[PDB]
Amino acid sequence: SRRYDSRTTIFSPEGRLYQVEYAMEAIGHAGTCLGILANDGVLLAAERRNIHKLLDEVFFSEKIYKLNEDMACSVAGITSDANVLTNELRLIAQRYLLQYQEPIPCEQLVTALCDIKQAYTQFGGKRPFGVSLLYIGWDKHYGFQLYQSDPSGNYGGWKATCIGNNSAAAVSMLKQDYKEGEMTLKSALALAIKVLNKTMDVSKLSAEKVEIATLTRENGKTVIRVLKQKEVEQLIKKHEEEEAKAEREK
Amino acid sequence: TLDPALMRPGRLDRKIEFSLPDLEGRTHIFKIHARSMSVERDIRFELLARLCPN
Amino acid sequence: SSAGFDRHITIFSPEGRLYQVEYAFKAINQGGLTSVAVRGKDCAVIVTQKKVPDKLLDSSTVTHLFKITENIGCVMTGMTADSRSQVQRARYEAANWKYKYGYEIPVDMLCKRIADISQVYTQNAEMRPLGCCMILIGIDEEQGPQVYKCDPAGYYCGFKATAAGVKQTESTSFLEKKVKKKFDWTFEQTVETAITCLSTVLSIDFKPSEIEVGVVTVENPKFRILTEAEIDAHLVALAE
Amino acid sequence: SYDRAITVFSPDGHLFQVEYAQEAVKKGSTAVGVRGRDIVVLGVEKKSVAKLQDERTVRKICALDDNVCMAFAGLTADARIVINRARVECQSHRLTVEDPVTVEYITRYIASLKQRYTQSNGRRPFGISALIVGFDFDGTPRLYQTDPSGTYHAWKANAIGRGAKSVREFLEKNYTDEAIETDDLTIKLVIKALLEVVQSGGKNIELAVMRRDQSLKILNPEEIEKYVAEIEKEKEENE
Amino acid sequence: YDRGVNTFSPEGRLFQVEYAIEAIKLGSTAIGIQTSEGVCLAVEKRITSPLMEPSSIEKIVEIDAHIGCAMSGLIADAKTLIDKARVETQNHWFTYNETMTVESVTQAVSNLALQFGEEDSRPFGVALLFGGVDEKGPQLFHMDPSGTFVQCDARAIGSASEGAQSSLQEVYHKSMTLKEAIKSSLIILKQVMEEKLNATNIELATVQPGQNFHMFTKEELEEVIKDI
Amino acid sequence: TGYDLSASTFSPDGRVFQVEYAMKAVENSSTAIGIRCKDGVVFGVEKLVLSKLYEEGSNKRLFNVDRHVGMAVAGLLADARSLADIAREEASNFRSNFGYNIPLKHLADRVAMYVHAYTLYSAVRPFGCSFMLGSYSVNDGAQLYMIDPSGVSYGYWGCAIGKARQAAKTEIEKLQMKEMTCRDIVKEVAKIIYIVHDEVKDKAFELELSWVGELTNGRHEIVPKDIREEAEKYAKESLK
Amino acid sequence: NQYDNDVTVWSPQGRIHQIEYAMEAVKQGSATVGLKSKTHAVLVALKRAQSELAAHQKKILHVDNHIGISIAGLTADARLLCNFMRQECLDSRFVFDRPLPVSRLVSLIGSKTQIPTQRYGRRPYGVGLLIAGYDDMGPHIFQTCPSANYFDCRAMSIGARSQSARTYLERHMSEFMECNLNELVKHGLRALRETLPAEQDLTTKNVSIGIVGKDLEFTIYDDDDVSPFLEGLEERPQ
Amino acid sequence: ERGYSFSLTTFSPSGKLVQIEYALAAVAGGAPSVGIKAANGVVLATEKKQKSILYDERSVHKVEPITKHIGLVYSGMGPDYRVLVHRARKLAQQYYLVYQEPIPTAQLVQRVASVMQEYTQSGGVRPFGVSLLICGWNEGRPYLFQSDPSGAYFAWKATAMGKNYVNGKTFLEKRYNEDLELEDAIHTAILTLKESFEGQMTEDNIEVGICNEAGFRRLTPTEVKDYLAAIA
Repeated sequence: SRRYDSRTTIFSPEGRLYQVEYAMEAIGHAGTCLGILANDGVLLAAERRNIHKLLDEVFFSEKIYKLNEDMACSVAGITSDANVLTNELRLIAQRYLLQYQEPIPCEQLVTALCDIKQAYTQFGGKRPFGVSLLYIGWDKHYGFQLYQSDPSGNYGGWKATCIGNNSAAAVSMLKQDYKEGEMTLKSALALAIKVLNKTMDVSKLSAEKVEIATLTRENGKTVIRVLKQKEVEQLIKKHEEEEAKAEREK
Repeated sequence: TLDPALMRPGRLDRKIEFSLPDLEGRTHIFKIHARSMSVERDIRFELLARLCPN
Repeated sequence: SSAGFDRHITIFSPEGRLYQVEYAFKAINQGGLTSVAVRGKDCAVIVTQKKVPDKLLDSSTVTHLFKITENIGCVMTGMTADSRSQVQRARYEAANWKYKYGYEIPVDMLCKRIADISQVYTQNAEMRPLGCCMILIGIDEEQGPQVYKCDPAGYYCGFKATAAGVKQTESTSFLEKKVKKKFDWTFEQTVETAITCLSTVLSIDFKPSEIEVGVVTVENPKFRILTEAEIDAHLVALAE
Repeated sequence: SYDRAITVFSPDGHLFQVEYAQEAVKKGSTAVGVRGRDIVVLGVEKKSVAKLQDERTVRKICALDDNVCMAFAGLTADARIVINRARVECQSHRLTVEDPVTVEYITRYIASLKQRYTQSNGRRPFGISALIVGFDFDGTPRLYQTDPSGTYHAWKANAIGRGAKSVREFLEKNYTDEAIETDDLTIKLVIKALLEVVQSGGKNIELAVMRRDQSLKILNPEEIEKYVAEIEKEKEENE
Repeated sequence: YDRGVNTFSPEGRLFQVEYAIEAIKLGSTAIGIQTSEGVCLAVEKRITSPLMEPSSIEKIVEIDAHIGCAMSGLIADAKTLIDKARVETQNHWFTYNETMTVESVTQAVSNLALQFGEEDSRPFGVALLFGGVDEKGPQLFHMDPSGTFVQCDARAIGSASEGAQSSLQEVYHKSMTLKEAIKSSLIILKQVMEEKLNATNIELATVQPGQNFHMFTKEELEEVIKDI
Repeated sequence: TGYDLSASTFSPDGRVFQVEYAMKAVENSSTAIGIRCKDGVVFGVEKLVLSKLYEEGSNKRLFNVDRHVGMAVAGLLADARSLADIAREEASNFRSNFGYNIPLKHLADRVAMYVHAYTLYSAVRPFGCSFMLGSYSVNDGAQLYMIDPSGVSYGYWGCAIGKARQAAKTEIEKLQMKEMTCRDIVKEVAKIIYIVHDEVKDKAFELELSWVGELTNGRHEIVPKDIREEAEKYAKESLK
Repeated sequence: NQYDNDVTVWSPQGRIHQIEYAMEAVKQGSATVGLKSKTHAVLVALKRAQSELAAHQKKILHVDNHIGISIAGLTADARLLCNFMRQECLDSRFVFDRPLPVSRLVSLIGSKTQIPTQRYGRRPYGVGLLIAGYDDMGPHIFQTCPSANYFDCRAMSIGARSQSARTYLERHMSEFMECNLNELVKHGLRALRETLPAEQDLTTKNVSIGIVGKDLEFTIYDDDDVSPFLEGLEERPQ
Repeated sequence: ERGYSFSLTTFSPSGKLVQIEYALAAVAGGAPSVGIKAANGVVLATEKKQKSILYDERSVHKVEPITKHIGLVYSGMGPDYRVLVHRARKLAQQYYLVYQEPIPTAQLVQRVASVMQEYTQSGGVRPFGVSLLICGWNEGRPYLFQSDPSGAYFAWKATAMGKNYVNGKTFLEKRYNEDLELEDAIHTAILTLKESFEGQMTEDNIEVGICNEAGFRRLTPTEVKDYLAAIA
């Protein structure tokens, strides 16, 4: 009757949360996303968690979801929970355009979602979401932006953030190595290939285990580029060459 | 720690327990443990015992 | 083992099972009754005894042989209060097939509608799963007779000759030995095996007053409950 | 449809959820605020900025209208609901009555929001504690506060967050009207109080004033260094 | 440690309503006296900090024009009851052109003292003292979170509850005067409080048959203390 | 234990204890019998008086549902007055939609479904009542029915509800049923109430008799009790 | 002990304990006595006060011109059933233009209290009544209980130590037909004084009387008009 | 019901969901099944047994069609399978009433898994105990997808489910190539189903449905008797 209720609403007797803490301490396992910007352009490096020899990849966009003509996202968490939010967040951006005939700015898209994620923690005793995702995009007020989302409903503006807990060493690398207004689309891409080489345990960084989506502002089109195969491979051959060249002083 | 063989009539017969003071037995003890020390002659002891239920 | 409340409500176990539904399968056996269904080449027999403990009790308001529609009959085992609730559902959705669709409901399609409802009671955790069984008969156009069995888990399948109740593993073991030897099955061949299976398993050799026969025929598709006289007529006829 | 009481009584005569909610305010960054007779001031501590990241989204002082200013503690998601609730009400008050909203009216709106929110069924109570600062008509600068239980007062100097009682003690031996006479003296006083709690390395303090005539202005980080230097200079004269 | 919230004790009483009465005892004290010249009313503010402005804290709240109040217990749970008690007098006056009597106000308040549940929450945590003048003269009533409405001649509630009633029955009679009842009450107050009696810790409000608008501020309050 | 709190859970062997608990609640109540002769039904209720404790004629358990339908409730008395409102309300809507009188076979079914519906959910509990339904009609004869707290309802000639259940129907079956006028049955009822329940626990007890049949033209009413009073005069003739 | 918490849960002994706990709440109230005659339905109650200066809590309360009740439980459930009770009398007054018989009023009450004693999450009404009415077949005395059992009695008493009041009415039940009003009332207050300790009694400050009769509308007397009734008494012997 | 609606699936202190992992345990102990996608069509093969000689095989069907070109099998439990079949039947109709065009196979699986996920978060219910294999030959290219009780979709070339699925997984990893024909796919599908089968493999012990580009087609037992000659 009432003795089957798990009581996800009550605070801890410690005086903090108890159930939302479980999802945020879960979310660091199995998934590694990041994104960088310092100049015109912003990228999203992903990581294929399991690449088995009997899959199809007929969609050509596995983790990256183009949710708008100007924005996209990178989700890491429960896959089934991802399809719930991304179908909802895509519909949030579209009713804005119906009302104003103007493309949705990126902050008030994020605050639209995070208020939905919060309200399912307080009332109802509903299971909270197990999703932390990222945001890229371009607007008419600031331009190229990055955002972090939490299962609590808390967000923030960033420039080199990540998701997965294996990337704690990467953020230390990014505090060690980051530039202020010197992104090219060679500088940031070679830096991202450098990060996933060390942080992921993939030996020699097989090009089918990673995935990179970029965004540039072309004329007025804001082209969302998803690069396919060989440019990744020659990038790794470029990165291994720059590793082999620099180790000659050792 | 109660022996029924002690409460056999011939050893122990009467039950006398002690309970907590209501108000005044407390205030009396305050009047006991203040007269030996230097206190102000313009202070009361009822208010202190009201702050101490048990 | 038991995790959470898997002994109490319909959720899963760590072994990938659940327990309330398989408790309900042996909630039939508190009824203390065994019913046999046999399908022949042009008929379908239902046979079920009854126990009359009191002389101060009628011989009319007892028999589990119910009539769903004019061409479909059934038999109920398990407890009785859950059985008649199951029958009113079957009577109700048979009539809605007429009003919506126009023609008479097949005996196969009715078992889907019943097993869907029993599914939901398994499914939502705050209600009881209704432990009682279900056996139907009936004649289909260009398909002959059919025999089905709904279950409180929510599945059904067709059969050729299948009993339910308390004694199955002796009753089904006898029916397998009867069927696989590939004999003939006409009408009275089908009725006599439905008696002698229930006769040999229960080991009674009774008086014609306990059992009831609910045969349906190709030549007469009306569901028909046999008279006690003609029940005695078949019993002495197979007797040599 | 959710019918389950969450907040019930205790055998000694207390609650449970409200005392658990005020712990979340105790585990938060500190924010103080004083007032004066012409201009007000409020600041916040414990920035803990990653120094490579964006910070226009990490702002924790906002405004409900052209008079009313905010400063909260506790968690952050529950604060955002309260703020966007309060912006609607002070806008709809302006719709019917053609005044600016008085600062006393909006604090009754927040406190009555939060009380019926601990009263009802199925609802986790809020975990914030706001400082509401604004100077009404006839030039009356004042500041109120909230509580997760839903009570509210009027203070002359508040402190909340991780370690307010030390700050409340530091403001307790600071009962001078002369510090609320000069404007820059009041601001360095807040910086003197905030440096008494946080380590305050010139990049962890965000103060903001309001001169009862204009919308709030975040001071420049040069001015934070300018005020900390004269605070160090005036404190170095202890000999 | 989680039984039902709506459950009789095996002895016969209730569980959570019993706990609600206990939550009053940690509240600020309050004293009211009914006198044929008028109903007086007293309370203690219990200021916690000098930084806290005192007059933002109140316990006496007017109701219509001639009915006061006195809360003790939780603050914000009383503000629900006060706002409803104000409205239901106005529904009475704008449907009957007469003032709702003091007894009949408390009936309307005490209806939802025990209307909590799952369909159609928890019991309130405040005791009240309604006092005023109606056509039956000056009146004074008392209620509780059990919804047990009652009339008292001079009730004292709050933390000092038992000691206040005992000292009050010591000196009270039927033929009191108003100034006598005022100065008697604060003598009880400064015996049971812990700070000194000044113009910032207590407040009064007296309603008379003629001066129905109960009105008491400081600089008369300081006159009362210095004459006693 | 652990499984006997809700009506939604089963036992590990497959029964429901909340129905089992409510059955023995009715068993700890006073005795009420019902018997039909060849042209009517006679009701009899042993009714206890403690010392005075009421009038003579309070809280009778011989309810009167329809113009031709009686009640013989026993068990928890407050729930019995609920079923009397439900059974009354059911017969009225039969009169409204249709417009001949309610048959007794339906009124047993329509009520027992509402009893059965309270044995599924964890929200409500099972009723703690059991009762008799007695009618008479010139097209259908007399019928006598019997509902338990589970919902199992069917026909009897003589039944008995209360503490004296097996002890009372021991000697009901000693009589005849077809060769009896109900006026003879009236004094035959009164001896059985007088035979059972020796006044060791309870000194004072009443005897309320109700009587529907051919002589009352199908209308159900109480016997003329103070009139002619031949039951108790004949009942106390059994001192040895 | 685990099955003594909810109303829905039965017992392995067969008795719901939440009803039995509500019976004990009725015994915590004060005592009151209702009796009748051929023409009158006098009930007499016993007030209690909380302190020496507070007023006594009222017991008898008016319902209609020919029906009045007493009270023996909680006060919220008192007014909750009272407001239901006032509502039902005026509806029959508005529709049929006749006063309700008392017998069919109380069956509405026993139906009303049944539902919160079966569904989950509800408490029973912890209160007992003594209804005294008058209609076209005479006066009536009805007592109730939280177990939704109403009783057509001729004289009962409920509350605290009501047993000694019942023993008085057993050995005087014959006298209650041939008595008019004065010896009808002063029979009844002799029943309450056996529910008292031997150092205090009825002081015209802790006693109310409600009479309803043939040509007499239901009237409550208290504190001024009890002194004409409190005469011709005696002290209790030792 | 009353208004409880509380989700009986919450996160572990480790950070995993407990009931979904238990629901996957029921799927792994079900009837084996295999599905192969082979560049001109997709072949579904389940494995149907009968505990007696008394059951009937013309009654319960495992390979079940959806539109005219979309088939569907399962590997978990039985009564829960028929629920989401009737759900998916109606779910393909609102596509065809609106768009007047047969629903693409990728579009069903987005909708079916959305039904199944949203079913687990809501209160009072357990998850399903069924995994699916959906196929179809839409717009030239054929397709083969797999769902699960969590509500996650995949896109296999050739997978297996039910009992001993890892053994069938390694077998297809050596048997399947870049491309075959449809008939070769049927021959290796019976080969991998004959891995964990029992001795009698008649026309009744297996049950096979294909998807041509001409459409969905379910195989009658006559051809399956004829095709099982020199099987595997």
